[PDB]
Amino acid sequence: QLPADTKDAKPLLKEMKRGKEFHVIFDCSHEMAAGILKQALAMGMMTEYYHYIFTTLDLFALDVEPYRYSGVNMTGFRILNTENTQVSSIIEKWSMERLQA
Amino acid sequence: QLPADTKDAKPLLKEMKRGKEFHVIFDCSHEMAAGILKQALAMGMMTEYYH
Ligand SMILES: *[C@@H]1O[C@H](CO)[C@@H](O)[C@H](O)[C@H]1NC(C)=O
Repeated sequence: QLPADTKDAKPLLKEMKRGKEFHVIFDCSHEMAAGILKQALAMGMMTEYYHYIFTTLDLFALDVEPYRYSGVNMTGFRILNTENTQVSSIIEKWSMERLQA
Repeated sequence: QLPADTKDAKPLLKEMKRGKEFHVIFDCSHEMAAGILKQALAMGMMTEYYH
């Protein structure tokens, strides 16, 4: 269980490092998933060894640019059918309609 | 050698990962030192294995 006081998984992540649990399922929200990923990066928990799965259905929203070259074989799940052209067009319509982000 | 005309050592670090070189002795000004360390962190080449 991630600490409920704040999204600072420093002790829990260090415990995983001590336990050497490589394959690590998650069950989070993409907002908290981003923080967990960033804190994992600061511990070197994001290399060619670890292998995650995010139950979050918003994995594609993650800014994976700082992690794309890391070599982690991350996984996830996407239900938003963004591959379709109509869905994609509605996506840009949403992006332009959202004046404040 | 860190490529000249730029500071993006990305291919060098990737080759190091292919080369499995776990020990490194950099030699550069502190600005280039910070740059190369950040780029190494990008590839995740910065864990307790390396030195
Ligand atoms: C790539 O993913 C496989 C599982 O499909 C995993 O066993 C392997 O360690 C991964 N390679 C990495 C993370 O470099």
